[PDB]
Order: sequence, then structure tokens, then C-alpha cells
Amino acid sequence: MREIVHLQAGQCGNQIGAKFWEVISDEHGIDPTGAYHGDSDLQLERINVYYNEATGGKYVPRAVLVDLEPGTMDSVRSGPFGQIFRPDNFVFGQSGAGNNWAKGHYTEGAELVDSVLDVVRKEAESCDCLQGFQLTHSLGGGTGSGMGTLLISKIREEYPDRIMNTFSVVPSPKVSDTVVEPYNATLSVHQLVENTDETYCIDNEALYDICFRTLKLTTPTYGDLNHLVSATMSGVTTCLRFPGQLNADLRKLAVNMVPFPRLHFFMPGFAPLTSRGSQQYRALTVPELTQQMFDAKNMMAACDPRHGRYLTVAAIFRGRMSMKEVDEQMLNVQNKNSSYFVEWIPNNVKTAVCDIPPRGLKMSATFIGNSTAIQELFKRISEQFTAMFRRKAFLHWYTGEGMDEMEFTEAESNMNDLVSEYQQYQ
Amino acid sequence: MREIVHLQAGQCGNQIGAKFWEVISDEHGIDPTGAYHGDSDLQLERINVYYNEATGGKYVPRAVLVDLEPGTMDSVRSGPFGQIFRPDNFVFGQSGAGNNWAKGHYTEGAELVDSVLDVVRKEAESCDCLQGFQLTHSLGGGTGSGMGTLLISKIREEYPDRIMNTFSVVPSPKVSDTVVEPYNATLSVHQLVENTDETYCIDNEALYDICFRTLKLTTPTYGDLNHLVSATMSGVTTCLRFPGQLNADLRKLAVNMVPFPRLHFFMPGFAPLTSRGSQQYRALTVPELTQQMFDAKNMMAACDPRHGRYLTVAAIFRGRMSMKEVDEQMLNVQNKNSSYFVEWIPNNVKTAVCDIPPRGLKMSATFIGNSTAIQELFKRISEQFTAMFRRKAFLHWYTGEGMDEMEFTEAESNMNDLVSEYQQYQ
Amino acid sequence: MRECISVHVGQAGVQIGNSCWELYCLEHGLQPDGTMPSDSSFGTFFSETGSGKHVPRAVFVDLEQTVIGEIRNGPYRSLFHPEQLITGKEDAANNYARGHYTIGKELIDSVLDRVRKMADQCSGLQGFLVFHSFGGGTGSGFTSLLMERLSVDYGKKSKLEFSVYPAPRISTAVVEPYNSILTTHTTLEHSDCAFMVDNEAIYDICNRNLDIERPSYTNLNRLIAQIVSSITASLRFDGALNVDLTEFQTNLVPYPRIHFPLVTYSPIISAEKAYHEQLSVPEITNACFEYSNQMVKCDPRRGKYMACCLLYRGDVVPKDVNAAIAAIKTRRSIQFVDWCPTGFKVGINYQPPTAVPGGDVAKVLRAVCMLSNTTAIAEAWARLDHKFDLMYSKRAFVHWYVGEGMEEGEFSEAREDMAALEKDYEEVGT
Amino acid sequence: MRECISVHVGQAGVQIGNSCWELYCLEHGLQPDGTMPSDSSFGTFFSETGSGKHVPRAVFVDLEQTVIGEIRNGPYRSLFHPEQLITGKEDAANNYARGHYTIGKELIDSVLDRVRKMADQCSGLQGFLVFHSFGGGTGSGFTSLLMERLSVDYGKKSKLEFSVYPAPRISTAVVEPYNSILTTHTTLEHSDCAFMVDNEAIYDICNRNLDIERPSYTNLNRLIAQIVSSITASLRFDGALNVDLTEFQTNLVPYPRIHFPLVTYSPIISAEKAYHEQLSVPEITNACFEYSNQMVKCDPRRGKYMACCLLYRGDVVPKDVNAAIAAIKTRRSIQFVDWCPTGFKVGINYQPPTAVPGGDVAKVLRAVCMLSNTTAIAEAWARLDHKFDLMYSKRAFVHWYVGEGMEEGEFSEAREDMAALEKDYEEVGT
Ligand SMILES: CC(=O)O[C@H]1C(=O)[C@@]2(C)[C@H]([C@H](OC(=O)c3ccccc3)[C@]3(O)C[C@H](OC(=O)[C@H](O)[C@@H](NC(=O)c4ccccc4)c4ccccc4)C(C)=C1C3(C)C)[C@]1(OC(C)=O)CO[C@@H]1C[C@@H]2O
Ligand SMILES: CC(=O)O[C@H]1C(=O)[C@@]2(C)[C@H]([C@H](OC(=O)c3ccccc3)[C@]3(O)C[C@H](OC(=O)[C@H](O)[C@@H](NC(=O)c4ccccc4)c4ccccc4)C(C)=C1C3(C)C)[C@]1(OC(C)=O)CO[C@@H]1C[C@@H]2O
Ligand SMILES: Nc1nc2c(ncn2[C@@H]2O[C@H](COP(=O)(O)OP(=O)(O)OP(=O)(O)O)[C@@H](O)[C@H]2O)c(=O)[nH]1
Ligand SMILES: Nc1nc2c(ncn2[C@@H]2O[C@H](COP(=O)(O)OP(=O)(O)OP(=O)(O)O)[C@@H](O)[C@H]2O)c(=O)[nH]1
Ligand SMILES: Nc1nc2c(ncn2[C@@H]2O[C@H](COP(=O)(O)OP(=O)(O)O)[C@@H](O)[C@H]2O)c(=O)[nH]1
Ligand SMILES: Nc1nc2c(ncn2[C@@H]2O[C@H](COP(=O)(O)OP(=O)(O)O)[C@@H](O)[C@H]2O)c(=O)[nH]1
Ligand SMILES: [Mg+2]
Ligand SMILES: [Mg+2]
Repeated sequence: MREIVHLQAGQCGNQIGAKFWEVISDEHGIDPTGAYHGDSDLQLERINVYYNEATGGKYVPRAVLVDLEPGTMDSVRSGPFGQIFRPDNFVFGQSGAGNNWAKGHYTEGAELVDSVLDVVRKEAESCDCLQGFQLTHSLGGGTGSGMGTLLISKIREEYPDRIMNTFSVVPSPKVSDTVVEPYNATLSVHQLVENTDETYCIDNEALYDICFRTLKLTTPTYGDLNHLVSATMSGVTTCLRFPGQLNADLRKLAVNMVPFPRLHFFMPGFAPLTSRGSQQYRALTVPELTQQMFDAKNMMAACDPRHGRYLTVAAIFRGRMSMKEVDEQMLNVQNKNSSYFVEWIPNNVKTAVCDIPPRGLKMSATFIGNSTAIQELFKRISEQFTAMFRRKAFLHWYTGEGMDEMEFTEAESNMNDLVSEYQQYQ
Repeated sequence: MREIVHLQAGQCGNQIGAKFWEVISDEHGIDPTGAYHGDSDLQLERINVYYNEATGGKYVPRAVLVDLEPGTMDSVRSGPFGQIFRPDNFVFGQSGAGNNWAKGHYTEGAELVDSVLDVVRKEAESCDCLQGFQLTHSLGGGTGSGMGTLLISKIREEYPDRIMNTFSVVPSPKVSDTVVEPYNATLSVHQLVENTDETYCIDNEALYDICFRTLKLTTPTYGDLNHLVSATMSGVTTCLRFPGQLNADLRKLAVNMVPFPRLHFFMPGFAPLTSRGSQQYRALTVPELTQQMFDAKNMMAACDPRHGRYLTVAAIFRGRMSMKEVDEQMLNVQNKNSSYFVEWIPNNVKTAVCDIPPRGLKMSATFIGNSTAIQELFKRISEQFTAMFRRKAFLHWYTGEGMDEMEFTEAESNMNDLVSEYQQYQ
Repeated sequence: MRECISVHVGQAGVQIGNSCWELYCLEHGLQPDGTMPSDSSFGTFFSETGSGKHVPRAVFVDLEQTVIGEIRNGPYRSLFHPEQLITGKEDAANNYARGHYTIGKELIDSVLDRVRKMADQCSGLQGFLVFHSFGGGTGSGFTSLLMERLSVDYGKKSKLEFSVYPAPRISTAVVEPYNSILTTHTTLEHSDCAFMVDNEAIYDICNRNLDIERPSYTNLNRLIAQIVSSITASLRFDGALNVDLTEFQTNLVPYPRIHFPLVTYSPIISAEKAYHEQLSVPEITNACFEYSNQMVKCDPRRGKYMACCLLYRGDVVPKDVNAAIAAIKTRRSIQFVDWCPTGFKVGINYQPPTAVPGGDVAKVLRAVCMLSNTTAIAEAWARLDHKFDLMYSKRAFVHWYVGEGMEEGEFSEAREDMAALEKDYEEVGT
Repeated sequence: MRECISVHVGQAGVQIGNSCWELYCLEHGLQPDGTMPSDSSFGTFFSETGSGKHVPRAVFVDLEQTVIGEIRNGPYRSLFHPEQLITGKEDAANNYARGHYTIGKELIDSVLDRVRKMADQCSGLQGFLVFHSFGGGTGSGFTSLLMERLSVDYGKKSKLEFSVYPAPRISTAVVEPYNSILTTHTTLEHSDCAFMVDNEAIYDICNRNLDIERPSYTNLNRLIAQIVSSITASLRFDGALNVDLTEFQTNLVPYPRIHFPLVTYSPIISAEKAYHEQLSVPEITNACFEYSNQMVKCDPRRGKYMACCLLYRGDVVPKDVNAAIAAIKTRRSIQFVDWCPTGFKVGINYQPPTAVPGGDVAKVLRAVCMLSNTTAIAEAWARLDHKFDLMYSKRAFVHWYVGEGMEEGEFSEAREDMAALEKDYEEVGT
């Protein structure tokens, strides 16, 4: 019944993934041992969406864990929930990607993908009706960017009609840890624009802006960033895991969210987010969830939506709430902000409403933006790429893996073609 | 339902503002935590006018707090009510305005206004029907005068039909703390005459005259001055927060108060004010509230109204009182004082009457004067400006920010044009 | 049969309505929840649903929420149908052009939809009773928007209109003369009988007859509702000489545009004096001809009477009324026009005036409402067009009206049309 | 004798069904386990098995499991036959072409097999009651697949169809205009009477009449079921003037393609007001002609009425109804066509409206459902084909429909066929 297969690539993809599995195990009431310990029948009704039943009523999550180094598998397996995953589903190399896309895609991960893909088959053949693939990765570095997009290509060729749905942490100039980040991302975005049905563009600069300007955390870690990402991952699948007044499958999102085939680079958000010391003073209700959700400080990519227009927004609400009040606020937003929505679509907002809010809050909303403002994320990567590439800097590490200079020229060409298609509807 | 967005600029604007939020939270029965603790349904009926509902029935005030220094945010956030405001709505720089208008308007605040204005959008988009903007600032110094009038210009261009309503503490010769006060004010008044729909002209000399010659305070602080200002701020919005025998919105004031577009420099007052040791001997009633309200010692600008004529006065009464008695006294005043009202308007007094008097008094009246006597406030600033400017004194601090000498000439030109339009109807 | 749709507009019309419906509920014995413990006398003002709930034939309209949200919360929250209490977001700001062109332009097609759903529940609808302020932005601009629609939608039906009009000295607004003069097209073209009332005249009646030294608006509205109960009493009750709502107009209105009667009520009296006065039919008839009891500050002796409707109610007999009007015809200070030799239309109804239990106005065996077409009312127009002239000579507030979609020439076209009405009332006295 | 097969399709149709079957069980006194404690009144809606268990004549169909798995688990799990609650694996994704061509193509021959096993238990089946969303992928595409089959398999039998239709402003999907326009062939060719309903109109009815400030879908579905109880009441109960399901159509439908009536119900009322309103037959008749009570956001005054079915139920008498429709014929704002001089079909049934005990809608002695063929409904089509035109000028989402086996030309062929229906409703008003 609409099973998902989930795949984790590199350090970032395994870290946002290993936090996601702690979040949806809390929702479904699954113990770190894999045993069920929840309150409610609704937690158990759709446990098959993310888990396999095994003997003694132990639940085993349908993750595949992929890396070119053992050290992230060792960090996940030893972690808060590490014992939950199937030992056979940890698929790994020994020598890493070197932060090189071409090691991921052509050498170190091209060896390993035959050992990954045949595990993706065992999980997809155990499904009753697979709806799709949910892949967590980063576009900087070499494992997530280059092996993860190799793996997207292989699963896309094998499962052409299932939803391919990716959560993609990607570079920005003011929060960076790699010299060759622009190269790896430009080579990787070239695969995402052709193969994925949805890609949720996420940024460490925007995830730090939520931690300082909303949550007021003094020292936000990667563990705090991974918690913001995984809340929106739990959010968008909610309507195939729980009952609701308006149900929306990942495909019911895609049909409404993607006007023209390639414009599927979304930008997620979440509400309510409150400063930890301030919760008692806030009224949780649909118009406050709306005034947070649609504000430029809440979105998890550096793009200010005031630099573009939305094509479509989806607001996937959770909790006991009025359909008049939801339909009123999703009208009031796009009429009072009409200069920020495209005027050749007569209603830009999709709504969905689940009856079951996250554990410990009365309501919640996961936001998905599609906006021409995502041109700014692809533009700044393309101009960092260009300034290195005009002087061929660092290319011997990629051409040493047998990659052509022509593949860089063709990747940055396809990047400007993606920038041009969003700028066309501005 | 007729939401207001409130904005605080510089030290003075954040201090009269942070006292105003203590006054209207006492009225609406809101705790320093943001929780509601009031007596009455009428306190809750219009709480949306100044607050957002948030989870747990906590109320969050719709203030934006703006400064170029952290130290006033630190003083507000640590203060009597500091924990009430949204952490995201404190928008601030690090290096101050130097008491320089051109730092506010062109350099230090021109950097920051992009971070202010996008918060004013989140609050205005959360409104059901915004009626206007209520901005607290000073015309001396550089943050309130130069950044606050930059921000008025930006919000005026974005919201052209909403009420722009400003409370403006401004210079006078006998109570002064700045050498360049005349410059900053003359550059700032040039923005207020074009953009605002109402500006309430307030003076520290007149606020000290109320403290010594009425209240008989031995040592009045800025905290005592801020309490007089914020009583008249609560006063003029009363008729959209509480029921009444005659309701007057801020727009119903403006249509009656502003005969010709630019003559909107008002002069506020409040009654009853009594010496603290004398209250038991006074009869609180409409003709005593009138004999205080219309007397030259009560108004909060240095202008004696006996040096001009009123165009319009608005008396916004609060409490259980007779409409015959109000209409009798507002007639008796302008017939017995007919030499002090313009004789081409057949009735110079607007009245309004709210059913709910301030907590702890049986009645109250907020007075708004429009009078040709406000020429004296603009004249004495213009002559202090002139005596420095004839010798170009201090101009390297402003022209160092890339400002022209021509902008000083054009500001003082527009100041004498405002003096001439009030003196024309004398 | 014999229905009336009552439309209450702006703060003044809604607050007069909150006194009208306070009275009609007592007079018909309807609880404030719309139920009736224990004849079709209520049918003029109330639709009856099968639960035994009587729902008023009223629409309440305001462009801002505050006054109708109080009606939706006070003792009458259960009386009215929730969608015939109609509100906007935005106040009309004492600006005619916001009421007529900009803000009321949005609520009008919802106001009409309620009036249609009320008229479709009538069977021989008698007319409309429209309550408003002449000085208000919603009062002038929204009533003038609504009346223009009702005068094409319901062209045959009589439109009776109760107006709180600006005083000689008492005023609440600077722009009250502008809103009133802009309204004069509404009353001339889209009304059939327009009852001007003045706050300052009722304040003086309260001081001299009720002996209340300092009245509120609740004291005024309790007099203004009492007149409409007495205009409608012949529609609602048995009488010796019942008067139809068009029979009234056929005797009040001598010429198509001469439909601005004065109104007065007697006895206005407190419980301190009602037990010592006789309150005979002769005295309460004569009280209606005193300048002291006219509810507009103008002197009837500076005019001539065209026609009087003496609408008596309670314990009176046609003997007494004829003997009374014979003394009024004898008094040379009460002067009729040469062309109205009959002068008086008499109505007599068997239902006494109902006391509101909280009120100042005392229990009495008799009342009369006198509604009176007289040339004197042109002075209340000559006062206000002299207030208009001082301000329009400067264009003193005109940018607020021009800024909200009005033509500047409408001020000249309204002062012009008022001068043609003030001409007509001087022309027929001769 | 007098059976109806009720088919509930997609989330909207199933959730309206979960309110329909909540009502029918109360109204016939059937427990939620299908048993009946202590006349054949239930026979229209329930088959009876020898255990004394009443099983509904209903099919529930959804292409995804979630909503019907909730029906299979909630209080009605024991009411329905387990194989007439029908589910697929895969959601239709708000895509007409998944419902019609790709996913619903698999479940259809199982849906028909249940409808055959229900029809073979009928003896003089009266018709079908088909419940759906116009905006859904299952709602539009699966209903249009099913109706094409039922219109060859059961060609004589009347197909009544209850549709939740897109609003002027309220919408839940970007592609709601595409799914609705593609449905217009279904209603034109394979339906006999199609009741359009609007979420935004019921939300406003809830606000103004029930005084609920913020309603859910449970509040809407409890109004939509109440209308179908009133359409079927003459099939189920004794009355003074019972109406057959084809007698209804012979008076509603003037021309073969002109079978899109409005529907309305009165009184919609809360327990706060039902004890103060009269709710006389005159008032609840007049309430049906107010724009305020129409369940599609269009104004009947911008149209002409072709025919009205006034279906009264509860304590009413033909005297009162004739006296009521005589006032409706008197009102010049309610305009019929020149070619329908009779105008009104009256039904009267002795069974009052059943309250759902958890509901907002109050106990009342009387109700009327007015079902009304009027030219005004063409504006609800003119709204939505202007939403379609903006998106089809860009081909804005067309690759999702072309990608799932639809011809691209069907969008032009559907906008064309809608323009011919919007032509027909303008053509007959003259
Ligand atoms: C008493 C009270 O109000 O507790 C709240 C709380 O104070 C606040 C501040 C919580 C708290 O969130 C954080 O501290 C936080 C820190 C970094 C990054 C993200 C969150 C909370 O920890 C988070 C926690 O939320 C959950 O448990 C959700 O179900 C969430 N899952 C987890 O956070 C989780 C934690 C550990 C293990 C497994 C899951 C979730 C979100 C989306 C989808 C599914 C589940 C809640 C309600 C609270 C606390 C406990 C203080 C907030 O988070 C959520 C998701 O509600 C932060 O802003 C909201 C507003 C809440 O009021
Ligand atoms: C027993 C008694 O009569 O107490 C009075 C009192 O003695 C007098 C002197 C009060 C007092 O005012 C002052 O001491 C004062 C000092 C400096 C500047 C301004 C005021 C009073 O403190 C002030 C206080 O007023 C209020 O509380 C109002 O609601 C006011 N709000 C506040 O002052 C306030 C204080 C703390 C926290 C939050 C609000 C207000 C005014 C306008 C609009 C809304 C609210 C009142 C009645 C009194 C005391 C307590 C002695 C007076 O003030 C007011 C606003 O009434 C000063 O002249 C009046 C006359 C009063 O009689
Ligand atoms: N008698 C009486 N007069 C009232 C009452 N309320 C207001 N008035 C009169 O109303 C006149 C002004 O009109 P407004 O009250 O401002 O009318 P409005 O329609 O609410 O105007 P807007 O606020 O602009 O929409 C004044 O002259 C008042 O004296 C009331 O309850 N009784
Ligand atoms: N009144 C009411 N309207 C509903 C309800 N459920 C859904 N709707 C309406 O359904 C319309 C959209 O159709 P869907 O709910 O997506 O129909 P669906 O058949 O389930 O569509 P698919 O998921 O694609 O199969 C919206 O306009 C909703 O307002 C309900 O229970 N009551
Ligand atoms: N949110 C998040 N970002 C991470 C985490 N670890 C690394 N990143 C960041 O995103 C990039 C991820 O690249 P990485 O995963 O190291 O490359 P790979 O291992 O070769 O795929 C790094 O440069 C970091 O800036 C993590 O745990 N969470
Ligand atoms: N009423 C009042 N006046 C103040 C306060 N603080 C400063 N002022 C006075 O008004 C002027 C305000 O300027 P300031 O706010 O310091 O300039 P800015 O910070 O650059 O905007 C000062 O020169 C003081 O005379 C205060 O708390 N209340
Ligand atoms: Mg008003
Ligand atoms: Mg569906």
C-alpha cells in the first residue's frame, strides 16, 4: 500500500536520513530496538509505508544506506537509532570520494552501484505497491553529488513510472566547507533536472538563518539543522501515513506543483517554529501558522521569494482545523501578495489537511514552494563555477578519473538552461 | 479587523514604544509573559488590533523594533515587558547613527532597511484588514530622524492607501542634548510633510512643563515623559479597540482633522492630569476635563495655541457620559474662545465617545489639536538651522556620507513652505 | 399582508434600530430570544418560523464591525437572523465618497440579497422604513447607494426615511455639512416621505419635559422609535380611524417634491408630572403646535402649515379630536396655507403607547404623533447650506472626497439641487 | 419496488456518503450495526437479510485506500457489505486521465459487478444517486468512466448526480478547472439531473444561518445529505402530494440538455434562533428565493427561472403552500421565463427532517428543499471556463494528462462542449 524506498548517500544524506528515521519512528511509535510501543492504531495502520514487518512484530525500516567510506556507517550503526536498520542494507566502500564527483560517478561508486542497486531490488520486490523513491544527499562533495546521481540514473531507468523524490542539501557562498563545491554541484544538478520528479532544494545558510533568527539557538549544530530538514521530510508524506480531510499523495503534489516538466526544484518550510523560551505566549492557530509559513525567513533555501514569483505552493497542514479557515487563509495570502504569484495560474495554492498533528503540537504545516526565485540558487553556483573554470583550476582531479572538459562545459550549459526556464516565467 | 502595525526607531522611539506596550497590555489585560489575564470580554474582542494570536492563547504584539545599535534592544528585551515581543522583530545594526541623519538615511540604515521592510511585510500579510502604520521616533539625533523617515518612505511607496500615523518627539531650544539637532530635524520634517497622513508633534519642553506645573513631580525622568506620550497613543486608537456612543477610526479623525493635505502636524494632550497628592479634592466630570484639555499648559508641544488659531480639534472622550454634556462643552469652548478658531470652518471640534475609560479612572479625554500656532515649532528649528548653516558648520559629517549641500538648502526651503502654509490661515 | 422592511444604516440608524426593536418586541410581547409566550398583529414587523420564533423584518448595515458586533453580542443576539446583520472591514470615515463609491460598493450586492430574501417572504409589502444619519459617511453615502438600487428594484413601494439631521449649534464632525448636502439628491429623487430629526431639539425636549438634565443617545433613540411605533400602529392594530401607509402620504404630500414633514410626539412626560397633568385630548393636541416640542430646531410660526396628520393612539374618541382641532383652527398663530381648507388628516388607534421599562418616558392613557408638512422646515436647510458655503468657498476638505472617486462638480450640483428644494418650499407658501 | 443504488466516488463522494448513511440510518431507525429494534419505508435504501439486518444499497469507490479504510474501521464497519467498499492501490493524483484511462481502468469491472449484484436485488429500481467531486481525479475521471458504462448497461434508469463543483475563490487544487471541464461530457451525455453544489456557498450559509464561525467538511456534508433525504422522502414516506423520481424530472427539465438545477434547503437554522423565528410556511418558502441560501455562488436575479420543485416535508398543508407561491409570483425580482406560466411543481411529505444528534442544524416542524432550474447557473460555468482559458493558453499542466494516455485534443473538445452548454442556458432565457 504505497510503500516508499528510502536511500541515504554520503555524510550529509546519511545524517539527515539517520535523523529522519528517529522522527518517523517517534510518529509511528517504534522503539530504537525496532519493537512497536505506540499509543494508537493509526500509528500501526500505515507502518508498511516506511517499514517491513519481521518476526516478533519487530519493524525494519526500508532504508538503503550508501557511502564510499566505512566511518559514516560506523557513526550511524553506533548512533541513537543505528540498530534499527538491516545489516545487509549498509552498502559501502573503503576509500572515500575525495570530495570528487567523478570518483562518485565513474570509479569508486561505479564499482559499488552494482552492490547498491541489487539491494534496492530486494526492498522494491518486498513492496505490495511501491509509490516511489525518497533519496537524501548533498550536492557539494563527491559521494552524495556523484554517486547519488549515478544511483538516481540507475533507479530511474529501472522504475520509470514510480515517483523519484530527492532531498538535496546544496552549496551557498557564506556557509561553505569545500573549495570544489561549485564543480560538484554543477555536475550533479545536470542529473537532477532530467531524472527526478521532485527535488527539495535545501541550504545550510537558510537552515542557520532559521536557527538564529527564529529559534534563537546560541550554538546550532548539524544535529539541529538535520532536525529542521527531517520535519519537512515527515511532512510531505503525511497524507499516505495518516487519515485527513484532504488527502495528497506525493503524485497529487507533483501534478499540482510542476506546471512544466523541468520546473520541479522546490523549496521547503515548516511551522510552527518558536523561540524555545517563548512558546507559552504564542497562539497556535491557522492564521499564525500561515503568517510564519509564507514569510521569507522560514524557507530552507537562501532565495528570498520576494526576488521572484511562485508558480505553485503546497501547504500540507496537520491537526484538527476548519476547512473554511484553511481555504480563507490560502486565499487571503495570494490575493494580498498577488505580485508574488504567477498571474497565468488562477489559483497558485494546493492545500492538504491530515487529522494527526506531530507528537507534542496541536497543529503543524509543511510548506513546499515552487518559485522563479530558485534561479538565484542556480545562478550563484553557476558564477562560482565559471570563475574557477575560466582558468581550468582543479580539473586534473576530475579529468584524472577519465572525465572530459566537455562534460563541465555541458553541465554549466544545462545549468544556464535551468536558470533561463525559471527566469522565463518571472 | 483594522489591524495596526507599529514601528519603533532609535532610542526615543523604542522608549516611548516600550512604555506604550506596557500601557495597552494593561488595558487589554495581557501579562508580561504574553498570556491573557484580564477581567472583561471587551479587552479580548479587539486584541487583534495590536497583537497576533499564538499557541496556548499567548499574544504577541505587532511591533517592529528598529535601531542601528544593539544597546536599546538589550534595554527593551531585558525591560518590564521585553519578553513579549517576537525575537525576529528586533532588527538592528552594530555601529550607531552617530547622531547623523545621513548615516540613518544613506549608509548604516540603508543597509538595514532591506532587513526591516521584509519583517513589516510578514506582519502586514498576517493582518486580516490592515488600517495603518503607527511609527514612534524622534526628529533629533540620527536613527529616528533619518532611518525612520527612510522607512516611512519605503512603507508609503508599498502601502499608498493605508493610514501612515507617526508620533514624533522633536527639538526645542531650552531642553536640548545635541549640537546638530536643528540639522537632523530639518532634513526629517521634509519627509514627514509629504508622506505621513498624520504626525503628532511632541516636545520634551512641553512634557517637562506638564510634569512640573500640573503633576508637581519633583524629579521627572524620561520614564515619566514616556508615560504622558503613551497615554495619548492609547487614546487616539481607542475607538477601534472598544465600543462607543460615537466611533472614530484613525481615518475618521484624518478626514475631519486635515483640511488641506499638508496641514497634518497635530499637537496632542490628555486629561484628567492631577497633582498626585490632590486627587480626592477634584470632581472628575466633562466640564473639568474640558477646562484642562483646552488650556495651553496641557498640550505636549511648546506652542501656546494663543499664538495662532485651531483649524480642527478632536476630543476623543472615554467613559460613561452624556452626549448633551459633551456636545454642550465642545460648543461652549469654541463660542467663548471664538478668536482662537478659524472662522471659515463652521464647527472646528470633532467629538468621539468610547464606553470604556482607562483602567483606574471614571472618564478620560485625549485631545488632538491642529493649529496655526505649530508654525512656532517649525520656525525656531528653521532659525537654529539657519544660524549654523550660514557658516557651513558641522556639514563634513553629512557630506562625508555623500549628502549634498543642496539637500540642506532644499530641506530648509521645504520647511519655510510648511511655515508659510500654516501662517497663511492665521 | 401589511409587511414593512426596516433598514438600519450606519451607527445612528443601527442604534435607533436597537431602540425600535427593543420597543416592537415589548409591544408585541416577543422575548429578546424571538419567542412569544401565551392574532397576526406582529406580522408587519416579524416573520414567524414553525418553531414559534418571530424573526424581525430588518436589515442592519454598517461599513465597520463595531456597532453591529455589539448587536451580535448583547440581549438581542438571538432575535435577528445572523446574515441580516451585515458588516464590512473598513469604516467610511465621515466621507460620503467612501460610503457611496469606494467601500459601500463592495457590500451593496449582499445588502440587496437580504432585502430580496425579506421581500420574497412578504405578501403585499407596504413599504420600507430606512433609518440613518445625514452627517455620517455610511449614513449619507451608503443610504444613497442603497436607495438608488431599491428605487429601480422596487419602484412602486413607498420608501419612508428617518434621518438624524445636523443641528444649528450641536455637531459631532467638521464635514457634517458636506455629507448632508450630498444626500439631498437621495431624499428628493429616491424617497417618498422623509422625516428629518435633530439631536439638539430632542436634547431640549429632554431637558424641559422629561427633566433629565444630561441625556445620552439612548434617551434620544427611545423618542425616535416611539414616533415610528405610532406611524406603524395603524398597520399593526385595531382603531376607530386606521391610516394606511399610502393614505398617510396622500394627505401629507401636496406636491411630488414636498414630502419633508416635521414630526412631534405628545405627551413627552416623566413620572414626576404625569400624575398631576390632566393629559386630556385637548392638551396633548395643543402640545404638538408648541415650538417647544418640534424635533427640528425651526419655528413653525415662521412658516405656514400645508397639512397635518394627527395620529392618536390609546383611549381617545372622535368627538374629542374634532373639538380639539376646532380650537387649533381658531388660533391665529397656527397658520395654514390658503389652498388647504381641510388641513387635518386624523388617525385614531386603540393601542396605548408601550413603555420601555428602563426608560424616562412615563405611562399615559393617550398619545398623539403629529406629522406635519410646513414651510418652516426650509430654515433648517438655510442653516446648513450656509455652513456648506463657508467651506466650499475654500474647498476646505474636498481632497478627501475627490481622492475617493467623487467628481468635484457633485458639490456644486448638490448645493444647486438643495437651492431648488429650498425654492420649492418658499414658492408653495403664497 | 422504489429502490435507489447510491454510488459514492472519490474522497468527497465517500465523505458525503458517510453523512448520507449517518442520516438514513437515524431516519429509518437502523443501528450502526445494520440491525433494527421495535412498514417497508427503509426499502428504497436498504436490502433486508433474514437475520433482521438491513444492508445499504450503496457502493463506495476510491482509487486509493485511505478514506474507505476509515469507513471499514469506524462506527459503520458493520453496516456495509465488505465487498461493496471498493479500493485500489494507487491515488488518481487530481489527474482526470489517471481516473479515466490508466488507474480506474483496472477497478471498473469490479465496480460494475457490485452494481449488477445490487440491481438484481431490486424490483423496479427507481434510479442511481451518484456522489462525487468535479475537481478530483477519481471524482471526474472515475465517475466519467463509470457513467459511460451505466448508460449502456442501464439506459432507461434515471441517473441523478450530486457534484461538489469549483468555487469563485475557494479552491484546493491548481488543476481543479481542468478536471471540471473534462467532466462536462459526463453530465451532458450520461446524466439525467445534475445537482451542482459549491463549498464556498455552504461556508457562507454556515456563517450566516448556523452562526458557526469556522466549519469543517462534516458541517458541509450534513447539509448535502439533508437535501438528498428530502429528494428521496417521497420515495420513502407518506405525503399529501408525493413526487416520483421521474415526476420530479418531468417538471424540472424543460429541454433534454437543461438538467442542471440549483438546490437550496430551508430553514438552515441553529438552536439559538429556531425558538424565536416563526418558521411558518411563508417564511421557509421565501428563504429559498434569497441569494443568501443558494448552494452555488451565483445570483438568481441575474437569471430567469424555468421551473421550481418545492419539496416540502413535515407539518405543512396545501392551503399554506398555494398562499406562499402566490406571494412568490407577486414579487417582480423573482422572474420566470415567458414560456413557463405554471412555474412551480409542489411536493408535500408528512415526515419531518431528522436531526443528526451531533449536528449544528436544529429541530424544526417543517422544511422545504427547493430544486430549481434557472438561467443564472451559467455564471458558475462562465467563472470556471475563464480559469481554464488562462491555463490552456500556456498548456500549463497538460503533460500530466497527455503522459497518462489522454489525447491533447480532448481539452479543446471539452472547452468546446462546455461553450455549447453555456450557449444553451443563455438561448432559452429569451
Ligand atoms: C512543551 C512544548 O511546547 O514543546 C515543544 C517546543 O517547545 C517547541 C519550541 C519545539 C521544540 O523544537 C526544538 O527544540 C528544535 C530544535 C532544533 C530544530 C528543530 C526543533 C521541541 O524540542 C520539539 C517537539 O516537537 C516534536 O516532538 C515533533 O513531534 C517533531 N519531532 C521531534 O522534534 C523529535 C524529537 C526527538 C525525537 C524524535 C522526534 C516532529 C516534527 C515534524 C514532523 C514529525 C515530528 C516539541 C513539540 C517541543 C520541544 C520538545 C521542546 C519546536 O519544534 C517543533 C517540531 O515543534 C521548535 O519550534 C517548535 C515549537 C515548539 O513549541
Ligand atoms: C487612586 C487614583 O486616583 O490613582 C490614579 C492617580 O492618583 C492619578 C494622579 C494618575 C497617576 O499617574 C501618574 O502617577 C503619572 C505619572 C507620570 C506621568 C503620567 C502619570 C497613576 O499613577 C496612573 C493611573 O492611571 C492608569 O493606570 C491609567 O489606566 C493609565 N495607565 C497607566 O498609568 C499604567 C501604569 C502602569 C502600567 C500600565 C499602565 C492609562 C492612561 C491612558 C490610556 C491608558 C491607560 C491612575 C488612575 C492613578 C495612579 C495609579 C496613581 C494620573 O494619571 C492617569 C493616567 O490617570 C496622573 O494624573 C492622573 C490623575 C489620577 O488621579
Ligand atoms: N440620536 C442619535 N444620534 C446619533 C446616534 N449615533 C450617532 N448619532 C448622530 O450621528 C451623526 C454623525 O453620523 P455618524 O454617527 O458619524 O454616522 P455613520 O454612518 O456611523 O458615519 P460613518 O462612521 O462615517 O460611517 C451625529 O450628528 C450624531 O449626533 C444615536 O445613537 N442616536
Ligand atoms: N463538502 C466537501 N467537499 C469535499 C470533501 N472532501 C473533498 N471535498 C472537495 O473535493 C474537491 C477536490 O476533489 P478531491 O477531494 O481531490 O477528489 P478525489 O476524487 O478524492 O480526487 P483524487 O484524490 O485525485 O482521486 C475540493 O474542491 C474539496 O473542497 C468533503 O468531505 N466535503
Ligand atoms: N545538514 C547537514 N549538512 C552537513 C552534514 N555534514 C556535512 N554537511 C554539509 O554539507 C556538505 C556535505 O558534503 P558531504 O556529505 O561531506 O560530501 P560526501 O560525503 O562526499 O557526499 C559539507 O560540506 C557540509 O557543509 C550534516 O550532518 N548535516
Ligand atoms: N521622551 C523621551 N525622550 C528621549 C528619550 N531618550 C532620548 N530622548 C530625547 O530626545 C532625543 C532623542 O534622540 P535619540 O533617540 O537619542 O536619537 P537616535 O537614537 O539616533 O534616534 C534626545 O536628544 C533626548 O533629548 C526617552 O526615553 N524618552
Ligand atoms: Mg459609521
Ligand atoms: Mg481522491
